[PDB]
Amino acid sequence: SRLLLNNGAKMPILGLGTWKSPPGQVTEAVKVAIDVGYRHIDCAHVYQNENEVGVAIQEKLREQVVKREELFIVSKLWCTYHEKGLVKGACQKTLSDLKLDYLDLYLIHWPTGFKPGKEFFPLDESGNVVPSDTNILDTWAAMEELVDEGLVKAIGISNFNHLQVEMILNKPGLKYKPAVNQIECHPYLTQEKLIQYCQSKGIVVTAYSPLGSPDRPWAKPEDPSLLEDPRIKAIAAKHNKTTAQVLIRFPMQRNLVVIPKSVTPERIAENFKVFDFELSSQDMTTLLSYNRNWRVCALLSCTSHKDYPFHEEF
Ligand SMILES: NC(=O)c1ccc[n+]([C@@H]2O[C@H](COP(=O)([O-])OP(=O)(O)OC[C@H]3O[C@@H](n4cnc5c(N)ncnc54)[C@H](OP(=O)(O)O)[C@@H]3O)[C@@H](O)[C@H]2O)c1
Ligand SMILES: CCCCCC(=O)O
Repeated sequence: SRLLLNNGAKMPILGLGTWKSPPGQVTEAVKVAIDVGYRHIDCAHVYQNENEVGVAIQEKLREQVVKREELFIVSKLWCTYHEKGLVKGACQKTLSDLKLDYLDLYLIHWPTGFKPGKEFFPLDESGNVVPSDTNILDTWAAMEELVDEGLVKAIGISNFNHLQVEMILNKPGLKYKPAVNQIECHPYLTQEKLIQYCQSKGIVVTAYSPLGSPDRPWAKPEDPSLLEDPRIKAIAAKHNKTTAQVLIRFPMQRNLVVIPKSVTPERIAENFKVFDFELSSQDMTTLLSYNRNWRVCALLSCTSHKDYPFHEEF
């Protein structure tokens, strides 16, 4: 039900994702999620909906449905806020929108730093992303002081390859180890190597886009669909479960935290009924063989950035 982090905290294995959840639909989505039993919400400043998520969290807290210590709220530091003096400000903005006084986990969204400004993806006269000269080590030192100031209980990373995680772990004077590395993971991108590396170092892995993210704005009609994969449909039918329930249970049995996104009440409910069954070792090994190394989030606009994470094997 919950995984132990290196800071002593317990992180709920199942969480509700909020990327692409419209401002006018997410408040109700989070309210239903909390009613259904979700105790973990994944957020980010760049999703442009934290205020509305915060409205839901505030209502359930006032209603006595849950107490703050029961919830595990996660947010992420965007690329345009990597410089030393901007990290605290970004964290505080997220805290005010969510209407909380601390986050359970704060992640560096991407290892790539962009030029500070109002645009999430700053462009030059040529049209490409403008990089910041900041590095991963300096941004990490700024995240560490957020822990020292009481703004966040744990800090982590997202979309960091193994060498980038290595840099943080080998940093002179390292005070706090990354608690979590949130990466893309599903049957078409199994990440066996990165997952084995992180887990050996005591870093919890959170699998995002577990259903293949069928609502990504860059979707194409010829792209493979996990939910419609006949091979996965067969495993689901063998268990009297839906394909989504199988795709959510899959990472859980690999000791990964999973965060499926949904704004639909019946689906939020369906995605929760994943604790009452088990996939056999055969089902697990079969699902792992479906790997194609297909990424939903490849951050293609930053392929030339000095800290682009996907050039290395893992
Ligand atoms: N750290 C990062 O860089 C990063 C990147 C990507 C995602 N994430 C996080 O991961 C979360 C989940 O990933 P994601 O949003 O990419 O997509 P996902 O969870 O893989 O898929 C979401 C899509 O699947 C649909 N869906 C949900 N449950 C379903 C069900 N039971 N049956 C059929 N369809 C279902 C949703 O539809 P409805 O909503 O219409 O129900 C939505 O269209 C994100 O919201 C975000 O919080 C993090
Ligand atoms: C700018 C849109 C960012 C959403 C994909 C992510 O979570 O990184």
